[PDB]
Amino acid sequence: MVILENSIQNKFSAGSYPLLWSYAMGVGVELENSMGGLNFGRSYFDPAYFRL
Amino acid sequence: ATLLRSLALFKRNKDKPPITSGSGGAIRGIKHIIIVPIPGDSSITTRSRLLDRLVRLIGNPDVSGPKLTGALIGILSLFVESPGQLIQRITDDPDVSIRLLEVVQSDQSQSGLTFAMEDEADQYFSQSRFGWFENKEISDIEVQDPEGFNMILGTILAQIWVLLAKAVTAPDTAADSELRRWIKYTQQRRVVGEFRLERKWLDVVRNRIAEDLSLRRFMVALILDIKRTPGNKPRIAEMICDIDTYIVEAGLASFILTIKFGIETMYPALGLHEFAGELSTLESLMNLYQQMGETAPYMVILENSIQNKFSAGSYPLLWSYAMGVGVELENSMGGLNFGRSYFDPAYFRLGQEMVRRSAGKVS
Amino acid sequence: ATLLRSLALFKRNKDKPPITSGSGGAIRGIKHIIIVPIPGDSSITTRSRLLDRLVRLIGNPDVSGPKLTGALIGILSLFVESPGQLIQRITDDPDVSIRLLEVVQSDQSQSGLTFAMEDEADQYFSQSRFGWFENKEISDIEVQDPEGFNMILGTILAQIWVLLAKAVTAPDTAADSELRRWIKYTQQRRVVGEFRLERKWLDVVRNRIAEDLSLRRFMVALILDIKRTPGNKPRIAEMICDIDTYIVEAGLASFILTIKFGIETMYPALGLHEFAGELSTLESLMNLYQQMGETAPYMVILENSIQNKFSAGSYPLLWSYAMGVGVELENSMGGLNFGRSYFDPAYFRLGQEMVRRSAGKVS
RNA sequence: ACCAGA
RNA sequence: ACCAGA
RNA sequence: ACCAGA
RNA sequence: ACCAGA
RNA sequence: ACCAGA
Repeated sequence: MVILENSIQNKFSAGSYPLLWSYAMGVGVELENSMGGLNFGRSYFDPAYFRL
Repeated sequence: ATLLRSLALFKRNKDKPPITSGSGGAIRGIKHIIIVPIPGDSSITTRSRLLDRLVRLIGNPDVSGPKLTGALIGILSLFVESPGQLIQRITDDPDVSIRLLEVVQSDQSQSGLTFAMEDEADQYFSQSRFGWFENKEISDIEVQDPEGFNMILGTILAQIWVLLAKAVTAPDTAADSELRRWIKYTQQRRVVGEFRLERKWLDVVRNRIAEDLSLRRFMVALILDIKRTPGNKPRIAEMICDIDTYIVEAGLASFILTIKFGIETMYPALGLHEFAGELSTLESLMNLYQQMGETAPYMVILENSIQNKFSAGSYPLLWSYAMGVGVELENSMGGLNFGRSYFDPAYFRLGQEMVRRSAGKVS
Repeated sequence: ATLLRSLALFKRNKDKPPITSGSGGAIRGIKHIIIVPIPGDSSITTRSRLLDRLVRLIGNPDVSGPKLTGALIGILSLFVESPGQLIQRITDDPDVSIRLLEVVQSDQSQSGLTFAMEDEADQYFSQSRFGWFENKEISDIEVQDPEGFNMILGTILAQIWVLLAKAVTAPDTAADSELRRWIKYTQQRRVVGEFRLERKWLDVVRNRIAEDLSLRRFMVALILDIKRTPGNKPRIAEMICDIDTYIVEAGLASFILTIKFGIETMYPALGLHEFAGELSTLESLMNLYQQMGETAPYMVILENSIQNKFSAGSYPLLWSYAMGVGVELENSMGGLNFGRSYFDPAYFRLGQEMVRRSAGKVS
């Protein structure tokens, strides 16, 4: 949907769930080495749940 | 227990949309001829010349109400084959009669365009107060390739459709928000980054979309026609339905955020009896929202009479609780202005208190 | 006996860490772009050249606040594969935004390094006031083998991490103590003994670690990341966690030595009633110390607000008793400066008296 | 805030 | 209301 | 929008 | 009516 | 009969 770049990939964006996404980046970068290279820079990050 | 279902039916009739088709036809207003210059002929070249002579028409302090709305309806539908059967397909506005005129290119006219009336077109299309691009080294944006015009028109439309998102809700403080969408369509390679129309061109259009109502009814009702297109949409039309995620529910966030923070979190401060009557007049507004159909996220863009019913004044206590839950959870809710004459901050402080008490307090 | 548990709960709430996550996001300060020159590419050769051009960058009176902190964060993370995903892994400082730039080697540039901006790097990296090694026969420390650079970088880091131990507590009188750790890592064959950076290079860094706070938050929070590494740590990282035993609790020794000498010896002069209230506000500081987690031995290195609570001014009598027990037992406690405006030497002399009375006096 | 700590 | 509190 | 994936 | 939303 | 209600 984002290769075809349709309008419905705005709906799967992490901005609609900005807290539970940051929690999953906190679980994510602590578990795998591979998640350390993922850039997650957004204007809704809220790092208090990333640290949680 | 006969009072309970007699109470719930009482709120499913006074909070019900009125049945229609009772007017025989004596409500229709006095009409108003508007002038929408549609692209002339099959060829790509004249519709790029039409876009060029009609963007700088808008950046002009001498254009009127109808001439500007017809200029915008003229460029918001250049992205289709035969725009004439799109305007009369979309416009069901009762206060505006489309009299749309074909524009063909010429080498006799001054502007380069005649009407299919050779010099009469020059009074239709024609320095520090003319709105134009920010890189004002640009003189003309007339091109001859189809994919060139497809990217220039997609650039001009993508910064007129983002105006609609908060032309009527936050008109003045929309300059910082709409730039963040211009940055979005630049790194997606949707638009070209060079052809950014300036602050003064967009403030003509944003003031126009705010001040008349038949332009918004055209902008809403073609978005609703973009959504119904089943297959792969054309790429400017996909972009309009992509901008649409910022235009939907824009002005209902005293109701959407009341659902998102007051209802869906389910703190123990919803079993208060003072909310128990206001969870039912918010339950009936969720029944009413989905039976209004696909025109329901645009009720304050279209500015109909039913957006007074979704106002937070009908649930002034449970709304304030949800602003208290809201501004304590997100950084983004700190910028929301909620200044109303029914605020009651004792439940706003009760809304913040349920979040702070339930910090590490898994249910 | 209802006053007793009402008293103990009174001291387990005013001496309690405040609950958090109440700020929506409107506390975050104005940011500050810092420049951390990360090593460029997989190859060992450019990160030895980066270390060479960035050690002598620090020994320079013309470097600023941010340029020096970004130089130190640039060299304190050269010991890992891909230092770029370490800086953005560690830094949760709200006052500093890392803008880290890759540095690749070149033969075109003057210094030998460009940015992945060929000559713009030469104004980034560039005699009696340039800080450098004590054996200043050295010109360059660029090497080409991996185990050579692993021992040179381990030598440079082992005398920057020992600066952190008392950069903020005893900054001036740290010159004799930090040499005793340099002697420790020389006979362990951890470092090379030749490459001792001089007094004037380290006094740039020790003054820097003292005067800004976001450098210490990077130095602390990577130490806390070294500890979490489960298996055999890499050998420079093992050395940093080896230096760490001198950095922990550094500035809490009016509290650690109060526990060690006042509490744990258990002389009969703890059943004084004047201490009975101050053994409970020291019991609650031991409950508070272990529920702050792994950031608790660094509370005065990080200089947070909770190290005012572990101060000896809240227990000014039982602390002085423990300085009296302390300086009478060890030779090493004779060098400790305890000069405070709450000393009360009548309990310091009572602290020494319990040691002298209990000389051969097995309990 | 200040000691000693292979 | 009043002290001391890296 | 960004990681890793015989 | 006002926030954030690849 | 009296309020508030983009």
